[PDB]
Amino acid sequence: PTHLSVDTKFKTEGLCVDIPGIPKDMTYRRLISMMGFKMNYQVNGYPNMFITREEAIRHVRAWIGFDVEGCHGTNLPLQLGFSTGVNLVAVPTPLMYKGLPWNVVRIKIVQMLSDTLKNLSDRVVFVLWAHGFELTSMKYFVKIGPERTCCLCDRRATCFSTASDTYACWHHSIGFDYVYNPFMIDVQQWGFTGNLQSNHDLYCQVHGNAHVASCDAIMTRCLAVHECFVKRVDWTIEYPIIGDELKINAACRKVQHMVVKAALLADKFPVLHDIGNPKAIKCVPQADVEWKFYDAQPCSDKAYKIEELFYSYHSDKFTDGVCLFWNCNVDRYPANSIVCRFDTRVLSNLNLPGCDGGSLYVNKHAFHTPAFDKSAFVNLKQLPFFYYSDSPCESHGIDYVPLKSATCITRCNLGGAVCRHHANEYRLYLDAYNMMISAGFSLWVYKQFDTYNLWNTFT
Ligand SMILES: COc1ccc2[nH]cc(CN(C)C)c2c1
Ligand SMILES: [Zn+2]
Ligand SMILES: [Zn+2]
Ligand SMILES: [Zn+2]
Repeated sequence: PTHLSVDTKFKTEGLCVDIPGIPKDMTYRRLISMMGFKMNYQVNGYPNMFITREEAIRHVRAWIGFDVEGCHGTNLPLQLGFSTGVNLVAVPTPLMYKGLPWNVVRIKIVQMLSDTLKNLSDRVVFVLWAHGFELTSMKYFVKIGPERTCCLCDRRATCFSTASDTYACWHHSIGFDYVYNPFMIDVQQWGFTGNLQSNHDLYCQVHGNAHVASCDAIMTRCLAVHECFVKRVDWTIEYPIIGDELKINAACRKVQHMVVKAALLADKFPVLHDIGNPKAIKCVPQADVEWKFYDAQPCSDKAYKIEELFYSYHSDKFTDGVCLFWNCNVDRYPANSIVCRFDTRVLSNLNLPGCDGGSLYVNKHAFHTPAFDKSAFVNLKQLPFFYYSDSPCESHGIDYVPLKSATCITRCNLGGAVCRHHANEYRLYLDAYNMMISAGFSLWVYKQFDTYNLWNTFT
């Protein structure tokens, strides 16, 4: 059970309005043949054009919703819509382009897919709600054959050039005109009742239907994301490294230790309530405080209601001490909290568009995160940058320039002059802090938090 067999059945009911008379008995093999393609009994790494739900999940970063709406079928012009918000018009002779022949439209499709997927995936997965036109229009922009490598690098081939007879990946396809060996999945095969809008609108209110091909392409990918990442959650799937994944995770650990440690020194809470990751360890292991853990898995649909996390009768008195919500999304945080909430609006290679305002954050694992809402932090304020260190001033073992900063809470800075060791550690921590903030994370803390209370922790 590795790939989707070509001898698997394909439900043709959704295709009979664009293709009337389509036989009820259909296999993927017969479908691909009908689409104008020949697999020629090729055991060269491309066993089927269509892929399984399991394979689609592993290749989520390659997902591009695709829809084709007839404007007027070799006689009539077609509207090609993609989840990128692009709308191209092909002639046979919400960015809306005018009518142009297939030879020029295929060039634009290559450029668009390459600019979208070069820093995301090694392929493309056309996410369909197949009705006919999208499948029968693929022979005009897709070429297939054995698995190949790029003519300028070692990545797999994703494009083909009829001008130079060569193959390229998304990084080196400038001037390329055919999509080489794409993948696709028909969401309609998963067994649904009713049309795309009825199913999409059951879960999402952010994507509307404007009756343009790209709106359907958007609702299609959004629905597929809901079914595989919102209602069904598999955190055992590993995702390859494509960016600053390691620096981001490392920074999150350094920032959490710093924030939680300084908070316990400034206000000296008797007890900390650790609400979140059931696998969690104390982020500040040498703290005087009482560490109480409460298990909560990452919510993928709606943010937890603070009433169901705390009430229904644990210290029970969460009001005593401080609550720590590190990536645990709740509707409204109590006033005595320390919070790290991911901002779903962040633009990055790790963050993919989500369902109902949420985003799919892919860093080692896929986490669909509910929509960012600034009203959840009414009882808190944003946590400002600060660097704290009780460690001794001792350099050990990189060229220096004296550091002058009001946010370097150290004994040397208290004494008037920042030592080389704390200036080195401050600059590194500020880099990790900036890395984390830029990745989309947001820090919030109780209103009474004041870094001025850290200066007397050295006497
Ligand atoms: C710790 O961060 C990551 C992020 C993405 C990753 N993909 C593969 C690995 C390897 N890991 C299992 C050690 C990974 C780690
Ligand atoms: Zn290449
Ligand atoms: Zn949606
Ligand atoms: Zn120092």
